[PDB]
Amino acid sequence: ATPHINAEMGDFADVVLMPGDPLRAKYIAETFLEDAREVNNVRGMLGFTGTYKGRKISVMGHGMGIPSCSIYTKELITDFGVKKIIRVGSCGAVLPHVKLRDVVIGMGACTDSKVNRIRFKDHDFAAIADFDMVRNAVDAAKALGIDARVGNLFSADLFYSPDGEMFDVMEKYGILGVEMEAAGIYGVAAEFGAKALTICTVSDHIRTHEQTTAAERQTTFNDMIKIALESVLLGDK
Amino acid sequence: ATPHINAEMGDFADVVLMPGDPLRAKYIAETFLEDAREVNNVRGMLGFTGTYKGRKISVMGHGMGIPSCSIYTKELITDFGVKKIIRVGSCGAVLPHVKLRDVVIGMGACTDSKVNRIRFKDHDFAAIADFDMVRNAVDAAKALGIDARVGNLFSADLFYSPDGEMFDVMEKYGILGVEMEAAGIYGVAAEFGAKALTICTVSDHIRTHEQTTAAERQTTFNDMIKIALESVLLGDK
Amino acid sequence: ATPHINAEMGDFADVVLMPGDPLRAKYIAETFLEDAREVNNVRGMLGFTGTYKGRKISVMGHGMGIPSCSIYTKELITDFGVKKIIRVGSCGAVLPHVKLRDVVIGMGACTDSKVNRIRFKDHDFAAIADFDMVRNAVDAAKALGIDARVGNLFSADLFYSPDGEMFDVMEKYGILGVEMEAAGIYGVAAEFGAKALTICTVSDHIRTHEQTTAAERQTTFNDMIKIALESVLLGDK
Amino acid sequence: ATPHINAEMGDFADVVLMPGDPLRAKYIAETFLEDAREVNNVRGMLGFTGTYKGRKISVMGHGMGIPSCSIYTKELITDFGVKKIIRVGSCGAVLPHVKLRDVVIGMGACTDSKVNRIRFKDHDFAAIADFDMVRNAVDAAKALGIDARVGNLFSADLFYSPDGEMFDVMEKYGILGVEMEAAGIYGVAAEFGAKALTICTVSDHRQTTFNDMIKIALESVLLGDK
Amino acid sequence: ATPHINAEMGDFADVVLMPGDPLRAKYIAETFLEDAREVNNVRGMLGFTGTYKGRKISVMGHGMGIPSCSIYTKELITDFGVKKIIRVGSCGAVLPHVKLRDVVIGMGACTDSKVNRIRFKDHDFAAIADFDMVRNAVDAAKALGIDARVGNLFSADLFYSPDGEMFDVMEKYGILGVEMEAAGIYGVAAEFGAKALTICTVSDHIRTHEQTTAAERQTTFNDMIKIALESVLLGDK
Amino acid sequence: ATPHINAEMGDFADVVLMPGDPLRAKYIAETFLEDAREVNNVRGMLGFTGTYKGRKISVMGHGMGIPSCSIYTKELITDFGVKKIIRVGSCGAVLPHVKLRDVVIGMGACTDSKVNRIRFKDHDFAAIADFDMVRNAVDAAKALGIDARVGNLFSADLFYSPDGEMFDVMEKYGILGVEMEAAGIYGVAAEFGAKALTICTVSDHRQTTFNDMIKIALESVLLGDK
Ligand SMILES: O=c1[nH]cnc2c([C@@H]3O[C@H](CO)[C@@H](O)[C@H]3O)n[nH]c12
Ligand SMILES: O=c1[nH]cnc2c([C@@H]3O[C@H](CO)[C@@H](O)[C@H]3O)n[nH]c12
Ligand SMILES: O=c1[nH]cnc2c([C@@H]3O[C@H](CO)[C@@H](O)[C@H]3O)n[nH]c12
Ligand SMILES: O=c1[nH]cnc2c([C@@H]3O[C@H](CO)[C@@H](O)[C@H]3O)n[nH]c12
Ligand SMILES: O=c1[nH]cnc2c([C@@H]3O[C@H](CO)[C@@H](O)[C@H]3O)n[nH]c12
Ligand SMILES: O=c1[nH]cnc2c([C@@H]3O[C@H](CO)[C@@H](O)[C@H]3O)n[nH]c12
Repeated sequence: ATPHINAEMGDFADVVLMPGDPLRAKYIAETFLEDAREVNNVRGMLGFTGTYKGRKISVMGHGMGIPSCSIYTKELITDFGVKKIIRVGSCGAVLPHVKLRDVVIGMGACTDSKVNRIRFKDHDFAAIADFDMVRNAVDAAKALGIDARVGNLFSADLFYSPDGEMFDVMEKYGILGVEMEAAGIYGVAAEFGAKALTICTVSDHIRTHEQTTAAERQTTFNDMIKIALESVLLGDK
Repeated sequence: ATPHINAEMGDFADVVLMPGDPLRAKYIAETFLEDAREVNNVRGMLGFTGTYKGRKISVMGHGMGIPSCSIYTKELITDFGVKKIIRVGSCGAVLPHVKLRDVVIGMGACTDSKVNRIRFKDHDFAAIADFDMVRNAVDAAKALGIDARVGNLFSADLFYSPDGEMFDVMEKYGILGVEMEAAGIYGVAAEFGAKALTICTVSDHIRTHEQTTAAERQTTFNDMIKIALESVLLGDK
Repeated sequence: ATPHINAEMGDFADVVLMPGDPLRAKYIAETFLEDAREVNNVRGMLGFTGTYKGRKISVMGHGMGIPSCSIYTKELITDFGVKKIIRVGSCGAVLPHVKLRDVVIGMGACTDSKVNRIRFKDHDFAAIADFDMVRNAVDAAKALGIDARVGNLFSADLFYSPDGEMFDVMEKYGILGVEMEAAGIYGVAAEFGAKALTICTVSDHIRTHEQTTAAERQTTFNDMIKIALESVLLGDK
Repeated sequence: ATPHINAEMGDFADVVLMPGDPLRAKYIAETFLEDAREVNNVRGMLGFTGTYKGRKISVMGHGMGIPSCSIYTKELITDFGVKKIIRVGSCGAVLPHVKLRDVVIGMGACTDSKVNRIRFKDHDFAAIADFDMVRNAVDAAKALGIDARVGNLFSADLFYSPDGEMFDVMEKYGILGVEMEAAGIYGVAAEFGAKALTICTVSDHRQTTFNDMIKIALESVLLGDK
Repeated sequence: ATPHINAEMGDFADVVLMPGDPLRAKYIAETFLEDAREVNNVRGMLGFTGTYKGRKISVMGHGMGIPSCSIYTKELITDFGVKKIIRVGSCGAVLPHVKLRDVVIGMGACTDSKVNRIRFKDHDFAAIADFDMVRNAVDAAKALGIDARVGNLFSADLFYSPDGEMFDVMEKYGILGVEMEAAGIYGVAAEFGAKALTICTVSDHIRTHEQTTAAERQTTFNDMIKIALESVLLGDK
Repeated sequence: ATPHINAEMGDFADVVLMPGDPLRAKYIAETFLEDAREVNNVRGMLGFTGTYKGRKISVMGHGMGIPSCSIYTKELITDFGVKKIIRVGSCGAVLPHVKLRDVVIGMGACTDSKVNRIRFKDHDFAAIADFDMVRNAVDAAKALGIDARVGNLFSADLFYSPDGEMFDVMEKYGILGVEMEAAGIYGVAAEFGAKALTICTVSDHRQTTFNDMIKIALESVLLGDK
């Protein structure tokens, strides 16, 4: 029971999948988990706990932005005993060879936010994911015939950047996807001694075309979730 | 319809009160607006439009953190003709002479975010509110017989900051309350040509203790609302 | 007597108007204060104390730049019981709809100085003026039938800046005037527990042309003075 | 030939093992490489090219510090077609559980240098290694019955830092070892489209551990070829 | 004729000595120059031109602070053909071996100001004096039996630092004297292609005693001026 | 012995000439020094101590970059009693009037490194040389009928900078030559109470010019002894 979560120790699994959209968490709960129960509803950030193939799993939205997800992941780790957090969201692409519906795994996350500099005496803290979590995800994807890209994500503070001059830079230094919280989650995981990983599905790209079908799009998003769910089972072993 | 708001031009009033919590927006629409109709629920970010003493007005959540509210205030200003934004949120107090439930009006807002430096070529942009709006709010207050301090708020990126020594600095410079989005809303208001004001209810004390569930609905949180709603009326004259 | 002011406690009123130019202070004492007596001349920084409609009040120059006025405002606040400081200076306009002789009231002040970052642990401190003082000045104006915009000023370190592209940035964010000390006076006022306000007369246009010698004395520079002096009277009530 | 490498395209393998110490490149050529030949000597920074189990491989030191390794890394990549760079060196530890001689693999590298900020418009660039190369190093170590820690490294610009308070910070955020070039090499790999990885053995808080690291590095390349 | 100087080309010598105090410039003029004439009086910043041993020399105050002296030295160089500027002021000492009345020559100047970073793409610009000017000063002092110290000065933006933690740092890295404009003058000299040098006499030190006599103090200040005047004669050769 | 110098107090003179290239230390020992003896070899960074006209002097390279030279500079100063350090190297020019082979003396050194900011609480530290040493170098060059420019140097962290726009800035503020360690050495000298100077010959915009620089450096020490 924290100011942002009305639950108690035991209410969450030691592993939590986190989409940015609270309505997405209910979607995941109802689609992949059995015997799911809502364990939080404060300010509409729905959280759920259930089981995936006999394994206890939790799913809860983290909202948009590093400041938002930082609050939730921190409380989950320090107040609910959560050991692993897997963010499952969307991202925009800047690289020409990265196409719509590609599954991206952020082994690292670049950012224009100042949270990690505030943490790291103003120096460069490399916000990285937990290695084992990354390989578990890579292997799970492989078992599903889904080949994922592993690299750098860029966590933006401004979805509407005042000057898109930064997109050429991201492209130049090869970041795979553009989103808004990976660098924040990794900073939190490092600060409170937990493990985190964010997986994204490319929903848009700079230099668009047509629009792609929702069915195929929704299919890839489900694969991403399965990869996430299945990767934790591999970790349990 | 914008990326995060499934609404059409005209569904929102030219003035929108915005708490961080979607459920508080629902509460405000139910408790203060006559004939309130829901105009958004995309990521659970409820938006409503109704009337207050014949005046058409809207209320919608903006989520936690500068990145979140920046998205919403921006789409509202550019795609829904919104002219004024009044944040009605909660905050933490750092000064000893500031008690819980106190109402604070942020004429200015300090921040540890990099967002404004990214806009102002890495210099110091003074994130200020629209003068008339502050005066309207101060007058509305006096007319309702409610106390309210006018001053600097501090918009933090990390609700759980690793640097507690900064609270001493905030206090020394008399910042009235610690919240998480004022400086970002003022930056958007300026970047996109709109006006804004942040009103907060001290929901906890950084040096002492906090509160719970009342943040979604409390007479003092009702005072903040009355002031906000009444100040709009004064602005129309 | 302080390092830069050869005066004793009581030689200054609790309110001091301060232009950058020592000669303008002399002009103000001669043209507006009854029974004005000189209380300082150490580095040629003339200070005077007299009365305006029975109200005891002082006027003294603060020199050019944040480092200069920081010295004077500080000694005044800590060693001469000064409670209020009203800067009555000149500035450059960057917006097209701002003509020469216009009166600007800085509720806020952006800056490229590092002074406030040194005070606020390298974060963004919103250098703001005392709310009541701004309101007093706005009311005094209306009562004198003089126009006056209220907004952000930009306090520059270099009058001859190598970065002209920054004027475009200032303009974009609607800063009302470019001067050189407002943000420093507000920082001192906050650091040393006093209140302050900056009123400026647009003495030139960054995009167009300037003026000369009138800055030491002009009806419009007289308007700034009347507003300042009258606002004090309103503050006393 | 480039300003710091008197050689031509083809002289270097597409993979280059890089120790800090120049003296160690020759020791690696004679000890692990077959049919090695000298391909550089410009400033005593000796380079060699040979094979390891048929695989073409080169060895050459990079010098101490980001500025130094950045020069060699960049030149090899843009002028000699090098596709992968594996730095093999030593580091100091700040974590109690990290013991001397432990093998550490830098999936990422923090730094107090401005080098990447200058590249990333003053924002935070996560200097990271290539995942496959990381995984290959881990699998190779395992096959050699060696436990390798995978985490963050810290690339210091000042070996003798004026403030030791930063070591508490490194320990708090779990960095595995303190060295001086990983973040620099990662920046270059990112900037010029190539892959990189640095493997280090904890020297403070030897030939065997050193030979172990090279074996790991070399064996990881063959795995990567699969 | 610029907004800060009411003179015309030819009114100044191609070499100007500059104390911070306008009243000090009149002192220098009347004490060492013959046939001296006031060539500026705008905002009280007295400037004078005369001859020293047949050589045409000018003397004018620059006010306190980098922003102030930056305006004057810039206009002198670009609008009055001034080739050399020699600042002659006072400074405080932090080193134990640097005693009261020591003559310090700033071959370099450290600063907490942001002016040079703004000029130098945010990197480290080493603000240095003109070598020949430095050796001319060292040799002149020698001819007068005055041995001067040559090293780094620290140009502060805040005479009243919010946290004197920087004084141990200055001492640690060996800066000889603490003043307020050297780094600014050198930045200007570099930007507009001129030559500058600042010479200071230690007027105070951290860890005081007695107070020293004004006569001896005034004697050393005069020596500093003679060194300045005489060093330019050596440059002419 | 220190981490990077296997020697004892007394082995080094109180003055040390430091070229970047290790190979150049031995060439200087055999060409200009009398009775030279080897005093270091830890990473091929050879050091020698001998005399020049009776004066005791040492020579040893510092490597490329601030991080590298900072290590050697610091160790020599705090553990071997070195009082003066003279770096002798090459640089690139951005000013039209500065010609190839010109001799440049860095009275000051700008930089894009964070090294001094970390030392100076993130403020601006003017990395400068010792005045006397500067004047001695100038007087020695004169006596050798050589014109030496005295001004600012720029110590780059990235030999291959991602933005060339900075070279216009260097030219605008009159920096004489672009190199990679002057600001680093000056920081160390300041931090540990010693004196330093870097002299460079413009290599781009040779043995003779190089020998000229060493002669200048060596002759400047004798002047400094007066
Ligand atoms: O192109 C993009 N840019 C920035 N964020 C996102 C996102 C994700 O969607 C949300 C905002 O649209 C954020 O929570 C972010 O994680 N998807 N596509 C993009
Ligand atoms: O003590 C506090 N610190 C930081 N933010 C807040 C808030 C506000 O509440 C939300 C997080 O609890 C944010 O939207 C923030 O603006 N209330 N109390 C505090
Ligand atoms: O266009 C301008 N730019 C910067 N400062 C000023 C000023 C003010 O006048 C003085 C310098 O001319 C400073 O004190 C500054 O506040 N007037 N016009 C301008
Ligand atoms: O404790 C340490 N600190 C910093 N660097 C190192 C190193 C490595 O040794 C060299 C400097 O001694 C650097 O090139 C660095 O990679 N080993 N142990 C340490
Ligand atoms: O101890 C000191 N600190 C900072 N400045 C000064 C000065 C000089 O005196 C003026 C302020 O007192 C400034 O113009 C500065 O150059 N003298 N002594 C000191
Ligand atoms: O044009 C140049 N740019 C940067 N450094 C140098 C150098 C020197 O050469 C080495 C790198 O090539 C560095 O150690 C530096 O001191 N010479 N010419 C140049």
